[PDB]
Amino acid sequence: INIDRRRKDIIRTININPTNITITSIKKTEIDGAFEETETEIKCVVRIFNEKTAEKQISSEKQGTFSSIRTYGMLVSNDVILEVNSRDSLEFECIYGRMKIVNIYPQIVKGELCGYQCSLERID
Amino acid sequence: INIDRRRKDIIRTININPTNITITSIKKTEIDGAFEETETEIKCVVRIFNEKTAEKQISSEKQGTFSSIRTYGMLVSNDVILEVNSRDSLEFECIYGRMKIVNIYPQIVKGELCGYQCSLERID
Amino acid sequence: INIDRRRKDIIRTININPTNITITSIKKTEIDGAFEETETEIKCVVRIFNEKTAEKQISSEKQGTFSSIRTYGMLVSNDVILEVNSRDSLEFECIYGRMKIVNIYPQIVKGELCGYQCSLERID
Amino acid sequence: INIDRRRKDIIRTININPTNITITSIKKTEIDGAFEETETEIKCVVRIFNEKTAEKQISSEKQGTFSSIRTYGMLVSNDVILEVNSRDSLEFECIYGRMKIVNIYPQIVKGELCGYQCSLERID
Amino acid sequence: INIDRRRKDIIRTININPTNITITSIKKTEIDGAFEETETEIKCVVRIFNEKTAEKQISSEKQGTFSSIRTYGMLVSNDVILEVNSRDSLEFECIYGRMKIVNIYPQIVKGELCGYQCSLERID
Amino acid sequence: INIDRRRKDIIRTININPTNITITSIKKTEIDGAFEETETEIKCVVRIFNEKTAEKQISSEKQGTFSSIRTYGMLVSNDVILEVNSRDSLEFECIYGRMKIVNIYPQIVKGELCGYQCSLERID
Amino acid sequence: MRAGIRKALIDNIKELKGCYEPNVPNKDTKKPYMVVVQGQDNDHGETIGFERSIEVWIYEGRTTFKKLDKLTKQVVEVLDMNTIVDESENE
Repeated sequence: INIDRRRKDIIRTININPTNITITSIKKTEIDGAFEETETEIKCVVRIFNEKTAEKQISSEKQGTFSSIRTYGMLVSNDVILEVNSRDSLEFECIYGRMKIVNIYPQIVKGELCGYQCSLERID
Repeated sequence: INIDRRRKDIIRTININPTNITITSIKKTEIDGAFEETETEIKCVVRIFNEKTAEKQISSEKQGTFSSIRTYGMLVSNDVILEVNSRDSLEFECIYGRMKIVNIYPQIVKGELCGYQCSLERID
Repeated sequence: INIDRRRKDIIRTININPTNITITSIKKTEIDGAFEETETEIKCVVRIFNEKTAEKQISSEKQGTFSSIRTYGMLVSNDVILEVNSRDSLEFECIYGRMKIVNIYPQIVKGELCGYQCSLERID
Repeated sequence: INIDRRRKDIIRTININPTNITITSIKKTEIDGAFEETETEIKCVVRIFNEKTAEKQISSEKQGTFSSIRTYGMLVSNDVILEVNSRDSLEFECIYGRMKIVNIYPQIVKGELCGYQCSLERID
Repeated sequence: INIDRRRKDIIRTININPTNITITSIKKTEIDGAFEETETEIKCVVRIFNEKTAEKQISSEKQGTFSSIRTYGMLVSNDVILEVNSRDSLEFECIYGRMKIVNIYPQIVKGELCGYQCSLERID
Repeated sequence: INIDRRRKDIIRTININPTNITITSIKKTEIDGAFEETETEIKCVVRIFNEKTAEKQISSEKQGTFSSIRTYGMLVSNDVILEVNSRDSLEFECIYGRMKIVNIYPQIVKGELCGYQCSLERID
Repeated sequence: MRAGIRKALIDNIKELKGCYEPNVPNKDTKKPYMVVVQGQDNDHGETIGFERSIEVWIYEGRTTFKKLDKLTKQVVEVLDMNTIVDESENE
């Protein structure tokens, strides 16, 4: 495969059904054995799709109650570098509950990055 | 795909085998650290279909005995905005047990909502 | 789908390999915070078929030992209304172990019930 | 389907690769709140086949160590009536471990039994 | 199926990609309520193949750490009789980790044995 | 299959989308009932590909928090011998999180080794 | 202190094939082998001070338990109240 073909395919696929998004990134950095959070915000046009069939698991405790589900995937172009990590998070406010980028699969061709396939968790 | 095609398709699919319902919506709102419930009702013509093969679970704990199955889906048009949440619940009843909208997937085309595809839990 | 085709199909399918059955219906009614059971019987010609591959569970304890398998399904026509519930049960005596109706999927067409598609445990 | 077609099919299938067997039936009967066992033996020509790609389970404890696997199915004609319950068992000596008839699926056509489909544990 | 075809097929497919091994059999025999082990060795030309996609289980406690994967199958001709049992084991020192014959499926045609299909763990 | 075809296929597949990488190997050797870690590095040209659809799993304890995922796999040529074991590890610094070789499937033809198929965890 | 117990057990017991730390041995270790797990340290008053717990887990090849009984008696005889010198820590 050529890099340009993958780039054109991803850009087209995003542009069939795009959604504007404001990813908010909370990066934890180790300081004196604890964390400091540096909130940084970015915007990317993105297509959201259903990658899995699953059931909304719910977790209620004395801490609180939230129900999440893992069906929605996500596809984003190469315009911005993304990194989700044990210490880093990427989320955005969709009207149907918040959505959190659980994992990022970077689409690489011959060592050149040209977009990320992504998996979301729609937190209600 | 263009939005009017989804419009026609969802309306035809609903009208092939429609069922009238009265989805009662109970929304919890935080008030002084506790919930205050607002109960509202809405009516929609909707189609109900199988989407999974599952087995009826039975709780039967000290509280009481309710048995539920997560089989039936649901496909409702865009005529009414629905939101199901950890705090919000949408339920109705056919004669064969109450049915609870576990989750709603909003069918969106180019950022315009054009009908909800849904999931149910038949609580016997 | 016209309903008459569904009726003809279900009746014809039942008549390929029918079995006479005596459903013993035991319904629990809440009386003074406890149950009062009213046992009633109904007869229906019914076809029984395999619907899953499953392994026989065996529950042995000081209450007693009984083994069940959730393999067999069931297909019964519109002639009789059926309802299985947390409080309601429908068993019948097959020679190869007692047969218990776990769940009932009613085959509805345009809001008119045309027959029940069903699932069983073979308790023995 | 006709009964004779099924009979021909099952007899042919057994006769492609038959194996002589001595099923030994141990039936437990309730007597004064306990079991009295009556051991009886039968012989049937039988075909044995793989039905599942299961994995061997090993159950080691102070009572003893035995390893079983649910791979092998079994097919037997109508010549002998078989019944397996919680209180009844059917096993036989295959050279590679003793087999044990876990479950019996009776192939019935129009209420006339024509042969049993069966599932086995090969207890090592 | 004529047996000679099965024999020819097994011998061919073994000879497509054969590997020499030295299966070492450790047979436990009951003696005064405890085991007495007799170690024996046998050599066979055998083909090794993938039969499952599975993850490498890792077991680590005060007895020791060992990791095993249950993916590799095995196919061996009729030249040697094999039996694996709760009390008997068959292993061979293949490079890239010890191999261990978990289960032996005997390929029988009309009651005559003409090869074993077999499953392995690669105990690293 | 001839070995030349397999070698040509593996080298071609690696060269479609290669990634130079520095696998670091930490081999534990038993010394007086404990381990000594012999760390050494190797370099190989390698293609990385998705082999499973699995969800990222997070392990947070008082020891620390890390999140791994078993999605990715590896293909590597015959140029270097690799062994992963309970006492041996192979990892490398991929930019999208550190990556660890869980398992190695050696591609052997006629008893000659001509490349490894392989599986990874992306330890974020 | 692990080194002292390991050295004593290896020196004095000859049926023993090796004495390892908790999660060291792999599946091709030669049996019988022993494992020296170190337990709690608890304060047990002024006369005893801090008391440490140790376990010497014996492992054997599942021939019969009588060999394990013999080896247990050997370990108890070797370690019970016999002063052990740890060369690594020189205590």
